[PDB]
This record gives sequence, C-alpha cells and structure tokens, in this order.
Amino acid sequence: ARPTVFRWTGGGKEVYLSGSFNNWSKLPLTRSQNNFVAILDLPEGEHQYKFFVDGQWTHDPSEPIVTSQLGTVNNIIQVKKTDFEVF
Ligand SMILES: OC[C@H]1O[C@@H]2O[C@H]3[C@H](O)[C@@H](O)[C@@H](O[C@H]4[C@H](O)[C@@H](O)[C@@H](O[C@H]5[C@H](O)[C@@H](O)[C@@H](O[C@H]6[C@H](O)[C@@H](O)[C@@H](O[C@H]7[C@H](O)[C@@H](O)[C@@H](O[C@H]8[C@H](O)[C@@H](O)[C@@H](O[C@H]1[C@H](O)[C@H]2O)O[C@@H]8CO)O[C@@H]7CO)O[C@@H]6CO)O[C@@H]5CO)O[C@@H]4CO)O[C@@H]3CO
Repeated sequence: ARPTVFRWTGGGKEVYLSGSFNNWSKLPLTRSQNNFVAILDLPEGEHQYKFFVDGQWTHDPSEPIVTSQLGTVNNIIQVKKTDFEVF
C-alpha cells in the first residue's frame, strides 16, 4: 500500500472522504490552506470515491468520473508507483 493524498479544493466548512477503500464510510478531512486533505495508504490499482461537503454528496469535477452500479457519480483514480501522489 502506497501513501496517497486526497485534496478537496471546492471549499466548504466541513468535508468527509468516502470511497471503495473505506467501504463508503465518511473520513473527516483536515482543513489546510483552503484545501481539505487526508493521506491514506492504498494498494495500487483503481479506487472510486466522492466527497461529502456540508451535508451534500459531491464529486470533484477535475478528476475522472464514472457512474457506479447504484446509478451515482464517483471520482475514479488509479494509484500507481508513486508515494504521496495528490488526487
Ligand atoms: O453507500 C454506498 C455508495 O455511496 C455513494 O452513493 C451516494 C451518492 O453519491 C449520492 O448521490 C446519493 O445517491 C442518491 C442518488 O443521487 C439518487 O439518484 C437516488 O438513487 C437512486 C438511483 O438514481 C437509481 O439508480 C436507483 O438505484 C437502483 C439501481 O439502479 C440498482 O442498480 C440497485 O443498486 C444496487 C447495485 O446494483 C449494487 O451494485 C449495490 O450498490 C453498491 C455500489 O455498486 C457501490 O458503488 C457502492 O455505492 C456507493 C456509491 O458508488 C457512492 O456514489 O455501494 C453499493 C452497495 O450497497 O447495491 C444496490 C442496491 O442497493 O438498486 C437501486 C435501488 O435499490 O434507485 C435510487 C433510489 O434510492 O438515491 C440516492 C440516495 O441513496 O447517496 C449515496 C449514498 O447514500
């Protein structure tokens, strides 16, 4: 598993990260310089995720997206051979 950085740049007061890698629970993100951020160790390969921003499910329009089998929009990224890549 490689350290991987998630960064929400869309603002807000309170932000959670939800994705396949935490079974779609809600991880509190840390405010840092107008970002909200978290760092997770993730195995190489695909992950889907989304944000929960002041009470509302939101994706990041600047990362790739896909429609899930539930019929919802997630971000989709590919963890590769780099430590602390920012998504
Ligand atoms: O919780 C896990 C989950 O979280 C994230 O989803 C959130 C999402 O981003 C939000 O937008 C919001 O979703 C609401 C949405 O906006 C509304 O449209 C509505 O959803 C309706 C759909 O429009 C409509 O498609 C229909 O859905 C039916 C499906 O067509 C059908 O396929 C089936 O769904 C089942 C799947 O086939 C199955 O794979 C399994 O789903 C899993 C996913 O594959 C998986 O990615 C993950 O889902 C994430 C998700 O990707 C995030 O975006 O977890 C799933 C395991 O549970 O299970 C399905 C059976 O439940 O069934 C449904 C109908 O039963 O109907 C809905 C009307 O509800 O409502 C949304 C509010 O719930 O919220 C979610 C988090 O709640």
